[PDB]
Amino acid sequence: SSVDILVPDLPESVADATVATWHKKPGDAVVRDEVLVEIETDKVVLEVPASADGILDAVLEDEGTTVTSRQILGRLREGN
Repeated sequence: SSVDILVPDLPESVADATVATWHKKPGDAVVRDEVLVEIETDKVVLEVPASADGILDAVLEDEGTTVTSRQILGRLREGN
């Protein structure tokens, strides 16, 4: 159980992108509103709002990693 967050904000272009910068500390713990990282889809930076936990445990896209509209920023923590 982790923040399985990706970039499903595919608007109208798939020229790759970049995780400008997350907003979750190492193993944080949000509640009803987690981090909202900021990627780069060519002028359109989407976000990544989890919904709880957010404990940064596995960020496979640590700010800068290359990603697009469908890849995965990484997984953190979760429950349920």
